[PDB]
Amino acid sequence: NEITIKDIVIYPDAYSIKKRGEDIELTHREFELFHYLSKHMGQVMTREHLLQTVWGYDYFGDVRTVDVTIRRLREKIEDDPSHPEYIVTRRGVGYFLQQH
Repeated sequence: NEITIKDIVIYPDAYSIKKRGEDIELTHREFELFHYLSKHMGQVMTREHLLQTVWGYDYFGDVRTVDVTIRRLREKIEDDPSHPEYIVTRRGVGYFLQQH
């Protein structure tokens, strides 16, 4: 069931989100990553952890695929992706979902 963070509402059944009431097109993988983060609000996740968790344990592609997906998520959901208010980098560690 549905999870609210600031302007954004997550609909796990629908694999989609709305921000200020408006649909944002997310890929399955983008949604799964954002949804995973949102189940663990304010906890820093390493790229390696996010890779195996969201891409699956058999997935050994380059770990930068996590960074590429987070960038796409930021472009889609952030008012200003250079100052993210949802998905925040902890430098040299990982990413987390920054709740209010």
